[PDB]
Amino acid sequence: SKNLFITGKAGTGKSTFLKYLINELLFDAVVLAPTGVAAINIGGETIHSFFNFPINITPDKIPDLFIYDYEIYKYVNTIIIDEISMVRADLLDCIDLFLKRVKNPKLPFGGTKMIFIGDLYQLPPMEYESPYFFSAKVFKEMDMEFIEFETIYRQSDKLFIDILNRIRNNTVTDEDIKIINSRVQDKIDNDDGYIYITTVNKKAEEINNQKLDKLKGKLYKLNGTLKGNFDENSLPTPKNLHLKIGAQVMLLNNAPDRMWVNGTIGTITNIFPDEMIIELALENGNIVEITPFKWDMIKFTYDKKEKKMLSETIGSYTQFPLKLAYAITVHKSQGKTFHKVIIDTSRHFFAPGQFYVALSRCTSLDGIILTKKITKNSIIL
Ligand SMILES: [Mg+2]
Repeated sequence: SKNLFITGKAGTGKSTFLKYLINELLFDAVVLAPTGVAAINIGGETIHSFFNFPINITPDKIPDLFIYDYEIYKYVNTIIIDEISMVRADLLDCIDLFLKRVKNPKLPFGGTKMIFIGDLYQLPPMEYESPYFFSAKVFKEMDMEFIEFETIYRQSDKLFIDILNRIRNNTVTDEDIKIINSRVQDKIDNDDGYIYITTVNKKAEEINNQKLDKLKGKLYKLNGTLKGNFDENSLPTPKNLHLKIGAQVMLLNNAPDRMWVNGTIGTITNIFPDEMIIELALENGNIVEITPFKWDMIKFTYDKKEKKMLSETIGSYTQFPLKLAYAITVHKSQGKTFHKVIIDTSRHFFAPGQFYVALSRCTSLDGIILTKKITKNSIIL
């Protein structure tokens, strides 16, 4: 029974379709994701919580890993892992190794049927050949179906989408190494409307708190409420939300009236905390009214009464779906596009391919700025 890899985009569809899947059709399946935020966005459990993995988990640490509940996995026969590109090679082998301990040890993933959901950009054809998931030892042991389901479109408006797919296979050409330098500015208009892309959370938090500190409006300090058991390492936005008028922010939910999507940029025009309203102006002019938003933290549990897997809500987090959007790391911007992005090379290191993902996060390459030149062998993925 083959497993499945599919290439699906983080739309509202995916999230609710997965709920229908594992509630109305499948009763022996769960939905995992690599980080906490990624897990709450789609209503799943993080891989680490589902397996009670310590934070520094590694394949050799597995044989002697303590197991809280040997029984839950006996009832789990299909595992869906979303945002598969954010899973490390060694982590996927830990999952395989783990399943083999609790489930049938002679088969890959203990015999569990595995479904992987990734992005159009991250795709495949004793020591690891790369940190990316397709370099897991367990890919050797098994065969998969490949569905490029959401391949009928992409996340860029311009015609030279081709350039992204041209440096994919190291075929980045001299003829098209320029224009790629044409975007090398010297940043005369600092910075309005551009989000900086970085590699280190430290320096992204530094640029964010730079811009906020200079804005001369009063400082507002919005406090979200945590109920029950909610991991404070998976807050989509800080519990101490610091904001001012004029702040350049990002939206962290998908509007139901399709007025915005996770990643949309805006500017705060008013803050009214007694009424629990933040007003912001979008890029296309429209002013919106943002009220707080409740995220649910799930833990899968087997209901012995009904003989099906249930998503049991173990906590909640209520805060305004916003965070400072002057800067973000390449990792924390996984499902977002943006329109005005700054990729500084002078600061921030971008190993070729970390640099590619960066480029993969601007609607158009006209809304891009760089610092230094770009050669043909510095794009050798
Ligand atoms: Mg099933």
